[PDB]
Amino acid sequence: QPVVKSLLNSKGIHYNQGNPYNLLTPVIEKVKPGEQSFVGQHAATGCVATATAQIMKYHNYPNKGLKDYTYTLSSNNPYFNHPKNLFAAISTRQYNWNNILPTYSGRESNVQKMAISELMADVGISVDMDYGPSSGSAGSSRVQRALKENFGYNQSVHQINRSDFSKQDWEAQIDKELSQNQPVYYQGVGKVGGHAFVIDGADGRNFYHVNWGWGGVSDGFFRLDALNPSALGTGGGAGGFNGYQSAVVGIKPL
Ligand SMILES: N#CCNC(=O)OCc1ccccc1
Repeated sequence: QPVVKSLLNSKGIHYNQGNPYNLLTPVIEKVKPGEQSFVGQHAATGCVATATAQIMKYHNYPNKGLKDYTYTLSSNNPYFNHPKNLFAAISTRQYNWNNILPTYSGRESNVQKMAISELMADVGISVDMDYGPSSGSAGSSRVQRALKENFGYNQSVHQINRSDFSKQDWEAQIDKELSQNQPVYYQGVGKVGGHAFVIDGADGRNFYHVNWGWGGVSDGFFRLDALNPSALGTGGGAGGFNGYQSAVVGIKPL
């Protein structure tokens, strides 16, 4: 395994799911029965959107969006009145990557905050985000489609599933991406839920650098069969995103 220092860290890229990343997600409309109110707050961007947006920032691509996207929220979503349709005019977008900064500390201009919030909202919509205080998407299968069809990334973009490869061949594909300076979209499920994140480095001893999309919290080196960030888990136990794993590789503009 080649040594590759964190690609996202090298470019200062650290996104999150709350403010100021979520200033253009849908505003929560309803209180879920038995839950405290999030009414009037913007929905989380979604880990799938945050992971994808960080990779998009790494490439500062696209210059221009290719195709709009529209979808309808599930009617069992308790945070919105139904039916609820969402729309992103991605075909009209000219993303200014000067204004979409690598990270946000709060002191940025409203133009800079709106720039990342627009990208976040576009990406979330393109992957049919189930918006809420937390926001969920199917992930990989929608991400690979969105990157090519809506945002114009190269046809090299595709999903790979962990179950389709030996451990060696799986990690070899991740290694190849990193060797070509291409961060990898990655997701998995376990006993602390499902999550999407970015693989962007390797330390030569079969650990990979992970950017979890929580603004930096828990970022570090992990084995791909022990993707277990300590930021999660109440009670003091173990848990990680080690099942139903998939990735989106070949992410590049040209
Ligand atoms: N944020 C948040 C919610 N999580 C999420 O959307 O994860 C996507 C996901 C789908 C299928 C398998 C593993 C992760």
